[PDB]
Amino acid sequence: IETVIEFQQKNNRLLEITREFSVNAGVTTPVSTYMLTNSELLSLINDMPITNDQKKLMSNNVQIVRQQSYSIMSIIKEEVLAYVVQLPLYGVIDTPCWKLHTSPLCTTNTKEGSNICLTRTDRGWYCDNAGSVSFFPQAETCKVQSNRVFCDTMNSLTLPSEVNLCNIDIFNPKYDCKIMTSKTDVSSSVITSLGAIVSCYGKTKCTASNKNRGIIKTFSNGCDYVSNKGVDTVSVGNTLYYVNKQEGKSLY
Amino acid sequence: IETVIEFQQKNNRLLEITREFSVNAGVTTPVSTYMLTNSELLSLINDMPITNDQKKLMSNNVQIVRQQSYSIMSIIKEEVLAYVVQLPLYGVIDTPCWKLHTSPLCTTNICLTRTDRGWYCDNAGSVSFFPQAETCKVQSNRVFCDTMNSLTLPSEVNLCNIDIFNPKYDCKIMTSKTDVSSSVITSLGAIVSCYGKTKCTASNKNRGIIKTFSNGCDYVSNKGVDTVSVGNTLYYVNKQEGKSLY
Amino acid sequence: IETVIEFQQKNNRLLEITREFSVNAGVTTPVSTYMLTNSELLSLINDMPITNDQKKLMSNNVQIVRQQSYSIMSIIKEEVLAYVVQLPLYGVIDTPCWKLHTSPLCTTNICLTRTDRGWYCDNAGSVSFFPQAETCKVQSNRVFCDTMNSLTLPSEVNLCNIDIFNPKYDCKIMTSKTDVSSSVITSLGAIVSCYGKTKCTASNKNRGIIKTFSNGCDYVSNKGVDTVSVGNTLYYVNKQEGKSLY
Amino acid sequence: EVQLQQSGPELVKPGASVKISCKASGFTFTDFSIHWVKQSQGKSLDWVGYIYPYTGGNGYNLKFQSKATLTVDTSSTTAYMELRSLTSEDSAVYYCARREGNFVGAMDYWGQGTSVTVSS
Amino acid sequence: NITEEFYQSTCSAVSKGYLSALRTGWYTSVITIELSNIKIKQELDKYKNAVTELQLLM
Amino acid sequence: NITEEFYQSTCSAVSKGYLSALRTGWYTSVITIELSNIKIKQELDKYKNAVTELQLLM
Amino acid sequence: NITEEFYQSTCSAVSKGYLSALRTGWYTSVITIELSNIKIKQELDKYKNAVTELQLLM
Amino acid sequence: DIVLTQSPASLAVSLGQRATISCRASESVDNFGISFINWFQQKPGQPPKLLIYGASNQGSGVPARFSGSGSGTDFSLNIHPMEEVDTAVYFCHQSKEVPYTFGGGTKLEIK
Repeated sequence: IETVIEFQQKNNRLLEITREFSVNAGVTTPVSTYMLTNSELLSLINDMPITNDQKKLMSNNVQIVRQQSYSIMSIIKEEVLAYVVQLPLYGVIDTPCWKLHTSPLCTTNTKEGSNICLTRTDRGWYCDNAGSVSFFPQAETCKVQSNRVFCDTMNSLTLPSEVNLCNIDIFNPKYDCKIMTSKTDVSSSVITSLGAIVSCYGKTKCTASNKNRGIIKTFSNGCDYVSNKGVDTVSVGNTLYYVNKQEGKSLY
Repeated sequence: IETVIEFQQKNNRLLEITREFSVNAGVTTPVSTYMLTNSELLSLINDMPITNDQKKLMSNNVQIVRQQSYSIMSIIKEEVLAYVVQLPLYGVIDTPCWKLHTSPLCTTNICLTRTDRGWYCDNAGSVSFFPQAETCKVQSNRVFCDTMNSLTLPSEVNLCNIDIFNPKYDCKIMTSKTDVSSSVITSLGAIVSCYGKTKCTASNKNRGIIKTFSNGCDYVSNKGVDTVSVGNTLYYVNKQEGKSLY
Repeated sequence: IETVIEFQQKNNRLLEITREFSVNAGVTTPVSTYMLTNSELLSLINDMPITNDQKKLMSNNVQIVRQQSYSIMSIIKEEVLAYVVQLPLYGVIDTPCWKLHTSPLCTTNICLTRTDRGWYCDNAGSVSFFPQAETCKVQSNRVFCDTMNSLTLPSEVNLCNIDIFNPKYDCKIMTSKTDVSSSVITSLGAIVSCYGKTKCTASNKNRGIIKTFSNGCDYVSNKGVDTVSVGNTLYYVNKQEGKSLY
Repeated sequence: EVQLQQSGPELVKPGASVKISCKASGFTFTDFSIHWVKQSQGKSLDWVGYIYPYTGGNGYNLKFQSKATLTVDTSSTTAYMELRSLTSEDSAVYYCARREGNFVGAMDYWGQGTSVTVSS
Repeated sequence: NITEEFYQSTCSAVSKGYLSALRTGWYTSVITIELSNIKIKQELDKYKNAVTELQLLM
Repeated sequence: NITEEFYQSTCSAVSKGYLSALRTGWYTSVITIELSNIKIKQELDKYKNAVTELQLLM
Repeated sequence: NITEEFYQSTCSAVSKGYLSALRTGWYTSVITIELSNIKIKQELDKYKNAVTELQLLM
Repeated sequence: DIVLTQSPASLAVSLGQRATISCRASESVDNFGISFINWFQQKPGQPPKLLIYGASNQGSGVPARFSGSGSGTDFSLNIHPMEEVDTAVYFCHQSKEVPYTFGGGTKLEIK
């Protein structure tokens, strides 16, 4: 009775990894604090063939590093359990990244009634790698910690450095930006990291709304940015997009 | 020894969330019942700025509401574990949606395949299109998507079902130059495209082969057919009922 | 005191299925060994309507069969718990597959990256193409995909390997107007594209720099080359080995 | 409103690299593209090149690549045109254009026109 | 409720009869789960080690 | 077994030598696992709370 | 740190001000934890059943 | 290089009538359905000023007498009614892809 709970208490690290390998069926991501402690992860960070600021960087981000590393079971016996922990190795570090959010943009004019209302399909993460931009279209391969962006180049596309002209022009003659088109006006809001883009065209009525001051703005026929420190909700037609994270009551 | 079991039992609510925060490394989806119980979640829908009918709907679909809500640990200490539970906040509700499935369509010689299969939902007078598979969850007749990656297309997408090239919308297409035959398992049946010298038979488990497709694109219900054999590969229109275990 | 431990010990199976259903909110994947043991899975392989080759195949790759099979809860009660386990049923088996890896090919000014990288498998005389990296799981020489969201391309996709502008089947490409350098870590080697003024060196772990790339696209085998420096980036062609721990 | 000043007419000996300055006042300089257009003495509006001042990105018509070097000063909101190896065929007028793109309203308002007279 | 219409013109199948709920924002709740600590030492040391390993991720 | 051809005419490497298994349908099976019960009450109430949360979950 | 610009010419917001760490390769590590063995029978049978079920996965 | 042919060269239009100018592109300048043709007006000693953008729309502060029409490889600029102040050279500028090309331009002096 005491020895079974002693077996539980000495082997906390061993029963949890067998459970975590059963549930994920051999291949486990993200790696846990049972699969690898912080001291062992730090001593392994000091071991990798990388420069010193890379080691400091993975020491400051020991949560995102765990969220990018797999751990594949290799050999299990009655008294030994073995698994390869595939810790990430970053090739380049400390080069500027940026996340591109887009929104529908109708070329509204009442002179003729000819609107085409583009949208850019190349939203996602971009980083500088080797003098050329490495672009990540998936929203799951890149993880952010408050100034830092961590991606992977497994299936990442590699675009030239002249894709920044995609931010101010679609038909710029230096890169062909990914664009889908329409033929009638559409209206939706795209919440961003530090704000929200609101496109309001046609007969749609979109009103911004501060948390305390009520309606403070009425969007015209046009695409307008609005910060997450100036408004709190945006109503487009009947959809109430929430620009900020709505605070709620706590629990105990 | 009894105090240890009391610590395990009384602090189960804390030990389980510690476990799924160690395993998931600080960010956990979906929110478990150990993370946010039913009484606390149902008291947390009586507080949101949503409509009363939206409070009514999110009470009857708590499985998908928990499958879209995150839980990010913020302040961990020896006596207090704080985690922000990011519940979904639905903007629109009770509007028509439809799923789209596509199969190759060959003609006497180029084959076409509309490579925009996914979910469509009426959002604000336009259509929110969701091309991923994890963004949209489905309960009995309810479709719970999210608009973080949603594309916005007009209400003229319905013209991409009676004409491949309608002059009011540009349907996403995939061209091919040789004949291609396959089958696509839909929600309530299967689309079977049988072209070239390929032999395709639709068969019901209780009656053997019941029909043989010619060179064309045909539809199969899932209430009178269980398997469809195209060439040598055997698609299952309905889910095969197997054994029962204990 | 004893009955609590016997409740945990005689009933580990139901307890872990309850915990794994609570964490995943009613639908869990992959299917664990608590949800379906090896003996029960092996007795379940012999019952599905498949050929004798498929039953021999699926008994050697139970790790991948578990990684594609779901387990959706059906009814939960205080006495029994039932859950539908959705096992994979493979329509076609023992047909060729190949993974496509691609890198920017620059001629000098233009660069053409074939964006259609992913998995390909011969289905019924035409090749099913799987662009997503989560659908297909790879064992020792075996590929296990699913044709749920899979693009049924013709068999003439092999001619895209040797020609961008192949007239039998067009190849979808991404076009750049500026020299771009990169390196793609493939399965049994790595592609290295070194164009412009970028300085790319292929280096062996126990030799230092062993190759200097000119203006071009080259391939390094992982038997001799361990790292590749493109500008300042170090693409590890192999996987670097670290210190063992206890 | 949006206005584009340009440098005065220059009288330069052949073979000298000259600089044309175009000062932009009244809009956001990192949202448009200052195109350069050369009109000769009584002929059409021959295109020269483009500069997007968001990145300083330059491109040319492929008969002015060995002739013009188009630069920005985004802090002074000014475009510059460096003309190298000037001949009698470059005695012309040059215009800077604000050139809203992206389903365009292209070339809204223009500079006043720099007259470069190249002769001995 | 659910219907499914087949189109032979484009070889497609549209599954109709669905009603929407589109997520647009997040509603947060800082849930503080206290500890009912007890006055056996290996259990408390295990929990403290788990707490420390959770703390070092941030 | 596995080989990898390399074509520098398109800068693409093809890993050939694989054999297929393409999932087309689903084979469902109902597993009804029972409970061994004990006639101490904290564990039973814990399990019944888990059962109640699982029932209200659906 | 993070500055988010907005360009109304294409209706896109760009969140600049980040610093990269682009994964390029792997770093394997063979971690071998040994069983703290014990000479009660049901717990050992449970652990050996788990070990056997994980061995049959390969 | 999308060369554009603009016709006519010198246009004589009576005071108060309709004047049309054709611009035929050699390639399709349409991009996702809408054309990229801009019609400019340049008085002597003055910079060219935008009149028509997108081959249909009207510029900021342009009277309705100027109108764009056409699609594909054929476009038309229509001026009606005609005044004494609208004497200039007009240009049809293509905007699809590099290099951008200007038409030869029509000089309309009043008949």
